[PDB]
Amino acid sequence: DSQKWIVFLLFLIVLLLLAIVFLLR
Amino acid sequence: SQKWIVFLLFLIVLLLLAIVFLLR
Amino acid sequence: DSQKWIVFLLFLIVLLLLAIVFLLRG
Amino acid sequence: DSQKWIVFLLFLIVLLLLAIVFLLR
Amino acid sequence: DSQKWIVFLLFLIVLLLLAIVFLLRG
Ligand SMILES: CCCCCCCCOCCOCCOCCOCCO
Ligand SMILES: CCCCCCCCOCCOCCOCCOCCO
Repeated sequence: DSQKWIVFLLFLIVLLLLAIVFLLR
Repeated sequence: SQKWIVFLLFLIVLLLLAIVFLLR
Repeated sequence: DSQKWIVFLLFLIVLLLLAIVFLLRG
Repeated sequence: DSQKWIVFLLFLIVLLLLAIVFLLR
Repeated sequence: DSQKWIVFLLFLIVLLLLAIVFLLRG
């Protein structure tokens, strides 16, 4: 399912943004 | 799936706004 | 439908990334 | 078509992220 | 299809964010 992969990639993007915020803070 | 995408995009917007505040 | 919501959120993301680019430049 | 606009916005996001990477590199 | 383009662009975004994290750590 393409939607499942889209959701998984968005979750990965959320994790990467969290890591970026932690690095900046 | 649409609700998941909307919720994750809202989280992304929140995190990007936090990054913008951190830069400034 | 949620498609308009997704489009609006992505537009907000584009604006935020533009702001990030502007802050990085100056 | 909303899918076309979603793809267009994602492409703009990719270009902006590439510009950010170039600025930070 | 449009779904394939969305998946490909999200994968590119993931790669770019990974590069950003690598730069921040480096
Ligand atoms: C849609 C934007 C294009 C995506 C960026 C890819 C190309 C980035 O390279 C641009 C080359 O221009 C040279 C930049 O000048 C040196 C960088 O520092 C100047 C900023 O103050
Ligand atoms: C759609 C693009 C997805 C691929 C991105 C993966 C990372 C490759 O992009 C690197 C961008 O950086 C540009 C060149 O790197 C900096 C070179 O100058 C630094 C010292 O010379």
